[PDB]
Amino acid sequence: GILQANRVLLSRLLPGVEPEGLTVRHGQFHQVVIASDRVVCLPRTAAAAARLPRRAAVMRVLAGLDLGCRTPRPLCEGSAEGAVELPFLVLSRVPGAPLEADALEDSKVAEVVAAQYVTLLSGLASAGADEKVRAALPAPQGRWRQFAADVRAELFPLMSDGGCRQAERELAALDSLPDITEAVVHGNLGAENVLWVRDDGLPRLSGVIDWDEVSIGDPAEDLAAIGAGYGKDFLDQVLTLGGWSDRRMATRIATIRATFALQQALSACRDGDEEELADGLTGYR
Amino acid sequence: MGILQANRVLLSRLLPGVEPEGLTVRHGQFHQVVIASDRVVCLPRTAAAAARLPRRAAVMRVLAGLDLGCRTPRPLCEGSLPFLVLSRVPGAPLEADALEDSKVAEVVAAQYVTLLSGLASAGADEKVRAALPAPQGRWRQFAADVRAELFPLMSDGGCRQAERELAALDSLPDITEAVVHGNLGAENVLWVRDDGLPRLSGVIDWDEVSIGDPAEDLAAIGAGYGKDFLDQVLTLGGWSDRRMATRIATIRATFALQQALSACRDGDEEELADGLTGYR
Ligand SMILES: Nc1ncnc2c1ncn2[C@@H]1O[C@H](COP(=O)(O)OP(=O)(O)OP(=O)(O)O)[C@@H](O)[C@H]1O
Repeated sequence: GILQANRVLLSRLLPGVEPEGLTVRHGQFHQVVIASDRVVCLPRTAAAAARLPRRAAVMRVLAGLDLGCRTPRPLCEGSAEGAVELPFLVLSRVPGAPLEADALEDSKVAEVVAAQYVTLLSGLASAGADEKVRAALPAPQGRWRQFAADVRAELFPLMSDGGCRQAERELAALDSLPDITEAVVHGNLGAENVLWVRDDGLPRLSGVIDWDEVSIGDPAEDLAAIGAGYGKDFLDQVLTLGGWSDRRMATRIATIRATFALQQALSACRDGDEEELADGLTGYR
Repeated sequence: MGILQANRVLLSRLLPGVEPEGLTVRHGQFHQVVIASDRVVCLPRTAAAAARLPRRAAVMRVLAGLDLGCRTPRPLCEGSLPFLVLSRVPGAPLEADALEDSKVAEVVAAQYVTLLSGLASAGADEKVRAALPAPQGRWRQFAADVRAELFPLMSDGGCRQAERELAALDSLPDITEAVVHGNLGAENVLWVRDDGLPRLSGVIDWDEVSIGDPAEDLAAIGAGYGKDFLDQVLTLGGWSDRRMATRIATIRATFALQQALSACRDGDEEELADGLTGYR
C-alpha cells in the first residue's frame, strides 16, 4: 500500500506518527496522505513529481486570496517552486466537516450558508482578473469540447447503450458554451470539498479543499457543482445573493450542471477511485 | 456592560447563533481579541489602533501569502468600531520541559529553522519590504527612551550597567535583511502535540512585525528556552558565527530594560519591578 511504500519519507515528514493511523485520498497525479493537521502529496509518477513545483506556487497564490475562509497552505519553502520536481508537497489541513443537504431545510441556515458561498465565489471571481493570479493558474481553451472527447473515450466503454445516449445529449450541449476565462474556478466544488465548523451556532465556512482542478475559467462551473449537490432553490438563493441570476449565467449553469456527475466519474476513473466511479456512473449503466 | 455584551450586534453578525457569553476575550497592547472556536475578532483598544486596523489587515494578508512552513492568522473579514476577523491558529505553546528529550529538541529546533529561514527569505522580497514597517535606528530611539524614563527609577550602579548595555546597542549595524516577528516568545508559537513529536502549528501576535535584524527573533527564542536550545537552532540553521552571536547577546541584554520600559508606560508595577531587578 501507499502508506507502506512511502513509510520511510512519512516517518521524516510526520515524526512519531504511526503510518497505519493515517488516511489516503486518491488524485489523478498525486496520492494525498492525510494526517491530523496537514496533508502530504506524493506524486504517482515522475511527471506528477514535475508538477508539484507549480502546485506549490498555485496553493501559495490561493492562500493570499480574500475568500472569507481557509485554503490548504503550502508548508514548503518558497524556493521549492523553482525545483524541476518535488518528491512531496505538504499542505495545511483545513478543519471542519461537509454540510449535509438536510441542514438547508432550515431557511436561516440556508441564508447564512448561501451568503458564505457568495463571499467565497465573489473572491474567486475578482481574483480571476489579476495577472499574477492568471500567470500562476492554468487557463485551457476549448476545455468543454475536450472534456466531451475524454468522456466519450474513457467513460462510454463503462456505460450502457442507454447511458451513452443520455450522456451524448448532455455532452452535445457543451459545444454551445462560450469559452469564459474570467474567474478563479475551483473545478470540483462539491459538498465534500467545502468544510464547515463543528461548533455551536449556525454553520460557519471553515475552508475549501481539493484544488487539483483549479483554473481560470467560467464561474458557472462552480455554481453548477453547488446546484448538483443542493438543488435549484439553494442555487437560486446563491445566485440572487451574489448578483448572478441573469439568464445567460443560469443557462450556462444548467448546461454544465447536467455534466457534473460525468465530471465526477471522469475524475474517479483517472484516480482509480472505484466507489466514486460507481456513484458517478449512477444511471449511465 | 461587559465587552461581549457591548459588541453583541457585531458578534451576532460575525458568529451567527453563537452565544456571546460562551466566548472568551484576551488582549495585548492594542487589541481586544474575542476568541471563538476557529477564529478571533480583533477590536481596537484605542482610537489610534482603530485608525491603524486597515493597515494591520494589509500586513496580515501579506504574512498569509508567505512560505514560513506553518500557519499565520488569515484575515477572513474586515469592517467598520473597525474590526478584523482572523483564523485561529490551533495548538498550544511548548513548555521548556519537553526540550529535555533530545529527539523532541532536534525536531523543534528544525521547525524553528524553517520558520526563521522563511522570515529571512521573505525579507528580500520588495513587495514584502514595501508592505511592512522598517524604522531607522530603533535601538537608538529605545536607548533615549530608557534614559528618559527608567534611569530616574534606577540606582547609580544600575544606570552604569544600563548605559553600557545601551552603548553596545549603538555598536550594532542597522540590519534590514529579514522579516522580524519582533515578539517571538514561547506563547506566540503554537504546537500540535500528542500526535507523534511536536509539530509547529503556527505563529500569532504579529503587531511588532518589521523588516529588521533576525538576531532579534533568535534572541527571543533564547530568552524563552535557554542557550542550549538556541545553540541547537543556530547550529542547525548555520547561524553560529561570532558576528551573529554578538548581536544576539547585545539584543538579549536589553530584554529586562524592554520589559521595564513597557511596564513603566502601562503602569504594570510587577513587570516594572521584575524588569528593573538588576538595576536598583
Ligand atoms: N490568530 C489567533 N489564534 C489564536 N489565538 C490568538 C490569535 N490572535 C490572538 N490570539 C490570542 O489573543 C491574545 C492576544 O492577542 P495579541 O497578542 O495578538 O494582541 P494584540 O494587542 O493585537 O498584540 P500586541 O500587544 O503585540 O499589539 C494572544 O495572546 C492569544 O491568546
